[PDB]
Amino acid sequence: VSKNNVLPN
Amino acid sequence: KADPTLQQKISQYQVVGRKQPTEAEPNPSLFRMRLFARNKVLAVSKFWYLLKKMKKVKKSTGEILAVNEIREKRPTFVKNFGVWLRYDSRTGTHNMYKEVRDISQNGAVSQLYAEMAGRHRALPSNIQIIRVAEIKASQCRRAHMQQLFDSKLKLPAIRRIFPTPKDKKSVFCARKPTLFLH
Amino acid sequence: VKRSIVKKRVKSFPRFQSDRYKRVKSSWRKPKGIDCRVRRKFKGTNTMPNIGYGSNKKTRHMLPNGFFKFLVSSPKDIELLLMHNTKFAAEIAHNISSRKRREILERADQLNVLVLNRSARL
Amino acid sequence: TSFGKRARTRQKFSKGFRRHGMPAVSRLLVIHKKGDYVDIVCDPSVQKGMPYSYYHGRTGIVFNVTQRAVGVEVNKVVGNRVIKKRIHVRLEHVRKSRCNELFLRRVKENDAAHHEAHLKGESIKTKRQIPGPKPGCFVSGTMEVLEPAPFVES
Amino acid sequence: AKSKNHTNHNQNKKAHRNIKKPQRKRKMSTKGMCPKFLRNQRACKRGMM
Amino acid sequence: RKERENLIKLKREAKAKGGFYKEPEAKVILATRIKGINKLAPKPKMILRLFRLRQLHNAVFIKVNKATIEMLKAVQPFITYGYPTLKTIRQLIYKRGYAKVGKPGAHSRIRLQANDIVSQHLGKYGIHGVEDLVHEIYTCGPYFKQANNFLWPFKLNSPRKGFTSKRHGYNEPRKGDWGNREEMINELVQRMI
Amino acid sequence: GIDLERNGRKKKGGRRTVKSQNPYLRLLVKLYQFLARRTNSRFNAVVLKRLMNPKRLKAPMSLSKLARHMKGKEDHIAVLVGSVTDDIRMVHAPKLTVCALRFSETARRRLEKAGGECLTFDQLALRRPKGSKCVLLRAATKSREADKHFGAAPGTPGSKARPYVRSTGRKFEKARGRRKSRGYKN
Amino acid sequence: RGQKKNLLKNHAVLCRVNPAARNLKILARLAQTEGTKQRALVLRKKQANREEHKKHRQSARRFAAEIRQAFSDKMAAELEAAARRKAEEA
RNA sequence: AGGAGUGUUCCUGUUUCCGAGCUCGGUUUCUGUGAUGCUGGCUAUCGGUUCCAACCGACGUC
RNA sequence: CAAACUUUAAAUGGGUAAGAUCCAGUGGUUACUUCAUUGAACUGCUGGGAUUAAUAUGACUCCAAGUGGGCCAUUUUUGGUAAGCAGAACUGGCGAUGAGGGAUGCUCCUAACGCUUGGUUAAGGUGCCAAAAUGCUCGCUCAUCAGAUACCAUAAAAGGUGUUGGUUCAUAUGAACCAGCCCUGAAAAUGGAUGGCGCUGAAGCGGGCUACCGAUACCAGGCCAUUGCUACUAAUUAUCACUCGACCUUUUGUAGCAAUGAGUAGGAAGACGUGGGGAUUGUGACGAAGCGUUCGGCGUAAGCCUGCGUGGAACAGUCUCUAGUGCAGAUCUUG
Repeated sequence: VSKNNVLPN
Repeated sequence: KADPTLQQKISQYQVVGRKQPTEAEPNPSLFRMRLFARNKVLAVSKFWYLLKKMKKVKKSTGEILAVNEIREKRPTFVKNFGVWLRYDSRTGTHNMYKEVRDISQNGAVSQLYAEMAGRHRALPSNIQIIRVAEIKASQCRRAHMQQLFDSKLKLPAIRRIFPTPKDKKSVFCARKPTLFLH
Repeated sequence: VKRSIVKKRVKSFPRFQSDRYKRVKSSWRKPKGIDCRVRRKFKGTNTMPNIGYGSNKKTRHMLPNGFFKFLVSSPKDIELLLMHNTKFAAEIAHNISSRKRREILERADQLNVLVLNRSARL
Repeated sequence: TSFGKRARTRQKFSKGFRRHGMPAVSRLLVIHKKGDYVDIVCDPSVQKGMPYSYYHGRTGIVFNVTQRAVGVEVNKVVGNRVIKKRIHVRLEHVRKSRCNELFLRRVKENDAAHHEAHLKGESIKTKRQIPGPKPGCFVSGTMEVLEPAPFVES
Repeated sequence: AKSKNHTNHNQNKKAHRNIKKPQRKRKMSTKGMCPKFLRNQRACKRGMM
Repeated sequence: RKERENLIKLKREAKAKGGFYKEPEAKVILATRIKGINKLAPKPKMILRLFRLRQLHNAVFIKVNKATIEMLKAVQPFITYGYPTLKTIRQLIYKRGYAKVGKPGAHSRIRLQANDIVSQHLGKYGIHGVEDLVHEIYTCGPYFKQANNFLWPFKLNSPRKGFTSKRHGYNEPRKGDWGNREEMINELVQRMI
Repeated sequence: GIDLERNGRKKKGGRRTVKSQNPYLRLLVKLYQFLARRTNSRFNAVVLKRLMNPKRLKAPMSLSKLARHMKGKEDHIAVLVGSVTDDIRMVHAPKLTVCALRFSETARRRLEKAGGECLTFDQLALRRPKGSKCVLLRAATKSREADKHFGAAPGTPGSKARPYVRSTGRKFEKARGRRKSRGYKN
Repeated sequence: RGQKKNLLKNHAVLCRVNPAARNLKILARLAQTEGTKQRALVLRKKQANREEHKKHRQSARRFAAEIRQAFSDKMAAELEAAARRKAEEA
């Protein structure tokens, strides 16, 4: 988890 | 054509500044000082340094009017000089009185910075020559001056090492040289 | 053409320690090693290629003769070098027969076009 | 170290010498219209509404006037950027700035100077002149001859 | 295995590499002004429509 | 010629009185850069960019205010400056004179071969010929700022007989270099051409 | 050996050429860079740049917005370096005279029926080389899904940025941060 | 661009820039030489000075004295101050 | 500086001397922007690929 | 006398302001404010003003890498007997960086690097090694361990009737004090270091004065690349005096002008090469692929082309699509 992305799922 | 190599490039300069006018204090009192230096510029530098010790004045608060060059009157003939000076040793300050002999005051002060550095290791920065008066032969108090005085003085040339003009010089010669000469 | 010809280098740029080891071939590779002397540019070592060494725009790909080579396969492909004969010298290819050389070489002389290979296969 | 609202204040927030006791009444009768410069000096005598220590001695623009306070916009470097920060503060801790007052005088004379030409064709080009080089005159008075000084120990 | 606690070295040099000043704007922003005051600026603006 | 002769007659006349003629202080100076790029504090680095002294052995004509003096205090030991003369100004603009030409962004630096380059750019202000620059710099006219910033800063070669010692001032009796020489920069710069 | 910033040699940020391999768009630019260089009018210089833009700046203007920019100025040719879409909400389409890169086939039917000319950019050159009595327009650039997300980053005090979230409704980013009852509002 | 041509030296390329330069060259050249049109103005202005040199040369030596007197008096006055401090303290 | 050409008609320079009030106009020869000019050796040198000598240089990764 | 005292109080630094986002005059809006068209803020109109100190100068949004062990130097400075020790402040370097000097040295000095022809210097030097002075000119020094160039590769207290000057007293001589060079103080283990040889009318120590030598720095010029600016269609741009001749552009380009050019981690751009697919142009039993080679050539380079020999059956150019696509290293794997 880095940067502004969607939290992965 | 006149040989540059013998002398240092000292020239004597008079300087005159005056502080600076103000609304409190108009028409100030004027100054004057004889100095020795390389140049017309470097005299003014030395003027403001010395005047800073005497009186509450600076280069910013001051104004300079004239830088007159002075020379000898008659530079043809030989004369005695009693130089007064001070310098700064690694301990402290000492006043001296040296006596030098040359055709000019410029020639004396060139000869003195050589002499003073050579003996006392006094740097150019520390020395400040206070006044350079002309002296009569029956006045110099130093023994190395007195031997020279008197007419009919003679000096034999002893051990004649000639500085050959370049091109004259050769690495090998035949004969082996002759130094007593005669 | 034939203008003056100035080269900057005549030496190649051989690969660092191509001399030492036979596994390292002479084809240039930039040394990317952190401690390497060649990339760090000490004196008395292999020179690197810069764009600095680039030859003139007028005289790039120019032969010793004066021409630019334009290499050629069939009899049909020499006709292309008809109006550019002064400018271009034709190199007959690697692969070509003894028969088809002597058709090319003979057709070239009809066209007044120089052929580089000559006495190519006899 | 230690961080508190008033850490290292000591000398900074000291009232002064022989300056103790509360604010005078004439300093408390100053008016501050919004769009006006003010230097934030905090006096420790009043502990109500005193600004943080960093803002002490900072000039800035009045944006608000609360009943018993003055909103001042000051500006503050944070590494890469200035940022305009909005700090309310009690009336006693604000001074009137005097930084603008040459410019405020200047415009009244300067705008009136350009105005009054009209038909003479203005083009005055009104401008301050920085005092550079002086021109020359003759000067004469009483003199003194100085020389350099011999050393004395004392 | 310490190690250095803190440093300001190369921070002024980093900041000055890019110290941006906010662009000036006409008409002052009203965030943090009095609610009583800003009520009467709405009632003011309504009355001239 | 006439103002040179008229300068003498003043300070002869005042000398005949009793007093001394305080001369007019010099309105233009001529800076030259002496120490190079590396190892410079960030305030001295700024000032040298404001004088357009961006590399070694670069001249620039620069005006005398109180402001422009107090800049030069900060830079002194990277700089040798002083007062030009009509010989050295003529020699700079004829021999080494280039001129900057274009919009903000790119100016081109063009050689002064004809007056028509000077004419189109400075024909607002008078200043049609190359010789009218030399007046405007030497006198310091009303349009000095325009005429100076027209000239791309001068690119002088290294002085024929060398420097003495770029550590030390031109003052001091080690005969160094940095600092201001009131007139003697003229003797330097005539070798750097 | 110069004290120069970047020793520039400083580049220009904007696009310097056409990126499309679309041959019609290339020939459009060759026209309008002959016409920009030679004619002197600033209209053609701007149209040249806007032709080279990427897709998100060539954004579609509706027929109903194109009415209301062109409302007082009915006579003038309505230029748009961009596409033109039909507005379905618009009942009676105003006639106009539009130029644009591309009309959708509804908007071409709706203008042409309503008594209303529908030009290409090469036709606009023949009528109006200078751009004399034209109206440049462009659709709003910052009006799309993607540009809602940009700015101050959603969990910072007084931003209006959308978060990147997989799904809508409660159970997704509505608790700690968004309520005062869950830790903090921000 | 073939070459950028020289000012000061050359001649055709010079006299485009400063068109007065042709005549000021002939002024200084002919005023040296014994072509007598301009050489008369030089020798007249030299002798007009040279008489005025002999005019003030009385006052020139008076400036040399005005210096040397003033510092020789200070030279004398300073040494008498050194004499008094030896006497008064002892 | 170099594949030809014609030639100064315009242009700047230097120059013949005629008139107008140091400055401008008209006129004749000469030279530039429009200059490469004369001459010799070799038809093997020049040049190139290889190996060798000499003077100076030259002691992957965390 | 005071880091945890202060009446007073510097330098160097820090804030704000220096007009077109301005100034004044006059009317309106308002639940605010006033005792009150009194104010306040915002607005309409009407004047006044174009850069109102110096100098220089064109000035958001998105996406993402690497990095989060640092070390050194001058000045400031805390712990410590001190440390090539530990911890800070400001700036500059090294790291990421060569070139010339300091004999030799990551950090000192000069000075920052495209390929080069000529000229000039910097720091630093000129007896020989070693390019340039056994140059010129004036002092001091004799060492039975002389001395010899910043950082730097150690020296002190205390002495000297060794010598060279100075300061100040006392009768020619006699004291006292000061500071130059030299000597004493000055002891370590392989054989050894002003870098060496050596040097004493220096080739030593402290000064002068000319010229010279000395960088990839500075200056003018030629070529290569980058960035920026110009100019290119009633398409015969054709060389900026004018005809013929030869090169010359495919604006996803050419031609012209100017300035610029170091680089690890990292980012981006254009090329070179390999195995297959599609399209197209071809080579080959009169000899394809591969291999070898001082026959060679072209390109800055990756690489490409080609003579001769061997070889004996298939291969290549161009535009596109695709990937099990480039090796010196892994105590790599197999031989």
